Amino acid sequence: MKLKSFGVFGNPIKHSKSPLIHNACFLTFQKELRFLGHYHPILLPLESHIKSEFLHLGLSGANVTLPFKERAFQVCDKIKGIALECGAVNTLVLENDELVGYNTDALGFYLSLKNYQNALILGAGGSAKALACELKKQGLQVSVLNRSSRGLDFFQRLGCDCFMEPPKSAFDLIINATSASLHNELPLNKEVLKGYFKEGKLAYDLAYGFLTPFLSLAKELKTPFQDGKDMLIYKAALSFEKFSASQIPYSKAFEVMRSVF
Repeated sequence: MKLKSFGVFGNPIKHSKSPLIHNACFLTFQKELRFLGHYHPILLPLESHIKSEFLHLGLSGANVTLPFKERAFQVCDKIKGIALECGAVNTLVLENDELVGYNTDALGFYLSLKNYQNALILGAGGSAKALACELKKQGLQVSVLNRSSRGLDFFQRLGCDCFMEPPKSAFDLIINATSASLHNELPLNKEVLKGYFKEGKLAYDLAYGFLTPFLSLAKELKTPFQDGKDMLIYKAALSFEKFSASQIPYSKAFEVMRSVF
């Protein structure tokens, strides 16, 4: 088996459980792949350029996590798949010496859902963009709460409703797509957030594997609550499908990944 190197670009990166689940998949499928992949965390300085680093490191593929998703989009040579409607890339693959961007966040989040008719997304990053693109495609009504007018343009061409002031409205899915959990705080004032949770079907946090303040409040109020661990596994599985050049379907990497984690 000839080797191929992969990684995940992140800042911070240490929390990621991607190396674990991609590597279990590389070890399991080397025989079918006919090459051994090895996967490594990469803390990337803000001032770095993703394609340079990808090229400089000689990777065959990578994941991208915060705060680099929208930037990864700008520096691919090609963009393929639903990533074209996200303005964001979480997945890179070298194909005929082009750097190719995919986005598996959208689909990963969607498969992770255990009948929601409308959605409040908090935040404006690459994750929020993919999720709004996804839940629109599926015919939920989507509102987005942001701090700024950054990335409104994009949510508006999607036909989301955009807000800086928390809307006075019930939502089935309240989604935390801000980086607030990373900093260990709520993304919204507690009372405002209490209002939504009382009237909501699900509080969902993209952060995985600890009881975030957003999740903890939901839990206190008896609102159903889910973190991102399921989304992690689906999006990784779909990422591994692409790293395998679509030889291994995502349902098979999914099985290996869920199990290990």
